Amino acid sequence: TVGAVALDLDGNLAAATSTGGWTNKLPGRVGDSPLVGAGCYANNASVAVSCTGTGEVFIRALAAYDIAALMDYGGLSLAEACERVVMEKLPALGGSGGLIAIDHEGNVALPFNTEGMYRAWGYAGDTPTTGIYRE
Amino acid sequence: TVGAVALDLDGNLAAATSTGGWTNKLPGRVGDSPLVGAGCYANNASVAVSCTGTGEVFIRALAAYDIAALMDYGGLSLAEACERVVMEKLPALGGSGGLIAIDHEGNVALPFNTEGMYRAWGYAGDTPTTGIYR
Amino acid sequence: KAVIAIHGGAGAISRAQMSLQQELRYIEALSAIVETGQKMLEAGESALDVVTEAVRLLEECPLFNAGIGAVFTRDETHELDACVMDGNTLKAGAVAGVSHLRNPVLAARLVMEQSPHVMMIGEGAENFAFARGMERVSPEIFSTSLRYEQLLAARKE
Amino acid sequence: GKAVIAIHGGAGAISRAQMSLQQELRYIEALSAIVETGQKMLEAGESALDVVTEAVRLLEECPLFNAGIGAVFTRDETHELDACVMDGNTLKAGAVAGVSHLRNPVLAARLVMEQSPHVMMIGEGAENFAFARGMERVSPEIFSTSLRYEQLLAARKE
Ligand SMILES: [Ca+2]
Ligand SMILES: [Ca+2]
Ligand SMILES: [Cl-]
Ligand SMILES: [Cl-]
Ligand SMILES: [Cl-]
Ligand SMILES: [Cl-]
Ligand code: NA
Ligand code: NA
Repeated sequence: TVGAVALDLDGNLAAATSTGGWTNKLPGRVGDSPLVGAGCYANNASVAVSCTGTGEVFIRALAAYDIAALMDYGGLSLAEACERVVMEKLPALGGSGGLIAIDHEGNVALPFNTEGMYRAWGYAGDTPTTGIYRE
Repeated sequence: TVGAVALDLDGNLAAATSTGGWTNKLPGRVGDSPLVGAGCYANNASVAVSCTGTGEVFIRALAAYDIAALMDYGGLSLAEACERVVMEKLPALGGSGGLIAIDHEGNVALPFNTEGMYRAWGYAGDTPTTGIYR
Repeated sequence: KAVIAIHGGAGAISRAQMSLQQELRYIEALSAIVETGQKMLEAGESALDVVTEAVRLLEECPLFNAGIGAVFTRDETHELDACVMDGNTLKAGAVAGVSHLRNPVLAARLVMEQSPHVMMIGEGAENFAFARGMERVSPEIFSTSLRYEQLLAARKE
Repeated sequence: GKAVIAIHGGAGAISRAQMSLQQELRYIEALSAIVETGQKMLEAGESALDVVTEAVRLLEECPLFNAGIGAVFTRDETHELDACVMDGNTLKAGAVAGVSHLRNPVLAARLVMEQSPHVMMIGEGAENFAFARGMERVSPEIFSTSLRYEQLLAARKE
């Protein structure tokens, strides 16, 4: 699974996700990646999110939309919503993985509960940051 | 599209949805019915929901989960959440249809913004009600 | 307070285009299925068993666009989709794009209970269901004159 | 606020002990090149939708990442690819699942969003739709890599 989120100079948010699934996958199995609100969500009023992980738990917990709803309805910051979903709710259901998120104010978060997540981010005009392991 | 929601005597919620799609559908099109949080959702902490309508707008608005989130995070009543989703948000996205919902307290709602919705409801130990039109 | 609700679809249902006998057949079908669920809930059956059985009955009923009585695609085929979710465990099962399974809601529950997965599509979903002992049906078992005539009307407009 | 991009190439069990620096630098170089492409597009006033589409297309093209070229193998030694894109301005979205004959699933997902009334297409129906909109059929072998084939053989032995 791979993905991208962005906030443009016009204040628009977008998200995209793509995957080949899992080694040795049961043919016809669908994970969170192609499912709106599970592995991919964007709304100018809140956040853009792309997820990666074990799949089934991100569907059951509607992980990408849940970030948006915690912020929009719950009043949580992006940091608070990311902690709640990735570090508390997903593990409670036996889920592992992470996500990338940008809110309408340009805050960026790359939470993961796994040993690693291949990732990078950068503000327009600035030097990018890359990561594989935990900080 | 068809569906059912229930709250049992043990306090458990459940939802199910099933469809043949739309007459003259483009082969391979998927609507909200098989998508968790779009056409079908249940959580003992909030609500059980099954949706029916034009499909795409229920996916884009995650209609079934949005009811749950408006209640759980927004503090909306089931009636307030149903009014917001079915009468305001879905029509704003160009959508039409309805849903059935039961909350963890046993409140039941069958909102729809269409001319009709084939529907029924009943409490355990009481008489059922059916409906077609508004 | 145990309770069931069911639906058989929202849309442009108008008194002007309906007959009283048609309305009575819908009312009888909805009443019979909601009463089945009420009596299951009264007997202490689970919400999951109740919503599964109510949807199975709406599938079997040719008046409703699910299972028997499914609408036709552009290609004169049937493509069926279903989902079930258990609010106690937050487990869910779903199938999309299946043509050779009589009861899609039972195939959805099979994904939930007899696999680690949530969603299966197309021939892979069908092959999984068959491996788990669900029967393969002829794709024409869902076909009805009423729904075929609706496809011809859609082609005229 | 300021324009910004983030990308990922998957979360999982990644350990220093199991990895080499040569492998690590290949991933860092790939992530850096892709995020810099997106940063430059944002700086030039390109849309968030075009930026995430291009970043995911590049992650698909890159055989290091499990999407497009470099996809994992199914139990049946096939590739089944899925993708989604969403526009936060219109709340439109497009998605494909179970596609085997489209080089860039994220571009097929964007075709569903932009050139149909629909959100999600699967399998043969998704491919036939894409071919009608001018996308080319590819051999499913174009995604296949020795690294992912060896991972399948090891998962079977396990
Ligand atoms: Ca009474
Ligand atoms: Ca049982
Ligand atoms: Cl390190
Ligand atoms: Cl009525
Ligand atoms: Cl009469
Ligand atoms: Cl080919
Ligand atoms: Na039926
Ligand atoms: Na790739």
